[PDB]
Amino acid sequence: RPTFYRQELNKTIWEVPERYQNLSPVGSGAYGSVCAAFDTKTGHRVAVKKLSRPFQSIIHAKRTYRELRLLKHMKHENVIGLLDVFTPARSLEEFNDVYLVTHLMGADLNNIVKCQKLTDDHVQFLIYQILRGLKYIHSADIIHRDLKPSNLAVNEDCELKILDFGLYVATRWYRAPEIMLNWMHYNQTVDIWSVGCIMAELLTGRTLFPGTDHIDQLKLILRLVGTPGAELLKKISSESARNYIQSLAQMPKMNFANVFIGANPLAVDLLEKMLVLDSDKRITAAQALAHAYFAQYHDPDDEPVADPYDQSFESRDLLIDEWKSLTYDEVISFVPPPLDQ
Ligand SMILES: Nc1c(C(=O)NCc2ccc(C(=O)N[C@@H](CCC3CCCCC3)C(=O)NC3CCCCC3)cc2)cnn1-c1ccccc1
Repeated sequence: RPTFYRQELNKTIWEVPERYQNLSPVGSGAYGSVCAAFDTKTGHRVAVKKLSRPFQSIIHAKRTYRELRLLKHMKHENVIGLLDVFTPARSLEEFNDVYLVTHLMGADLNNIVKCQKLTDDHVQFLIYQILRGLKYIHSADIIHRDLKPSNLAVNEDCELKILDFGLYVATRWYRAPEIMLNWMHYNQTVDIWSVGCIMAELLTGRTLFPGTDHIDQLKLILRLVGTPGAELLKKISSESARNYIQSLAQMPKMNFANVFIGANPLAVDLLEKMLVLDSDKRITAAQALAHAYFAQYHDPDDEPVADPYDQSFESRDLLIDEWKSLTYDEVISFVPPPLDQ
């Protein structure tokens, strides 16, 4: 067990191993209780997040467990990873605080597109990295579900990582129509819809579908992609949804080349494949990596899949102390990753 030191920062107690020095609040509470710190073991900067009320209820307890399991699984260049996890507690009995250490990421894509629309080369590279990380996540039957520019981090070198900071930039604007309506017939390609919305925004400088609510959101979508045809209508099991759709004045699919005017035609074509209303016809991440738009980056020998991930816990209903105990086990069993420089 290492030696811990205590301090207070912006209303909160912080008790961290001496390994981590020079703690400094980041994001002004936007990411929660997160400090930048210097990791004396590698001489790199890191971020340290102290979870807020991790075991307050059964649902927080399960959320905490879920986040820790997900972080311990992720081992890919384009997905956030876990450098360390610790608690000052010596026993399960004392266990009440969980700290997570990750790389300190440079800036998000909200705070880069809001600087300027990007070049087509920069778009190719950022979307390629998003898709490569999604191939990995999706291969373990993990769906992000909340992809948006503030959940993508990019250092000065344009290397990108997918994360999810949790609770400016609304989720609904990037959400797939099937899980903002019925939430029934959906798959991993909800994340691909989000990637199309992100990619559009990077190319144009403008949010593709800035809806005010779920109804307005949907209306903005249908204006580009057109109202569902008979074939998609056949697959809607929700009757109120089917009624709503069929109650609208029927709208034609736009020609995307007339919407994204002057864009690389290979970008336009890929957007056509991502922003399809029918989730069975939308391009997967693995398929999109092989699209000609990424010809400069695509390497089918360097686009790895994930180890399988046991999600069976998601179906369990357990007590707070059980979720707490499981989370303790995961802290104890953590194997730090290989150091890199
Ligand atoms: N602010 C920060 C941090 C920081 O906060 N690090 C800690 C951390 C911990 C967990 C996750 C995190 O992603 N959890 C996830 C893990 C699983 C997820 C990963 C991505 C693929 C899908 C699965 C998570 O479980 N979500 C939850 C959080 C609570 C409930 C909502 C979602 C993200 C960061 C680091 N750099 N910067 C920074 C970024 C830009 C500029 C300046 C500084």
